[PDB]
Amino acid sequence: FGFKDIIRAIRRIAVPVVSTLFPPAAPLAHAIGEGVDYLLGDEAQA
Repeated sequence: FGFKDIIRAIRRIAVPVVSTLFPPAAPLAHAIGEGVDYLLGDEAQA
């Protein structure tokens, strides 16, 4: 172990950097966080 362990730490410390530096790792979550609502109904629950 060692390198893969440091890489894991980097993968956990760069989580925010990756989401902000990688253009694909951000808007896609949007389609899953809001796209589902858009298809389910943006009227929330009432």
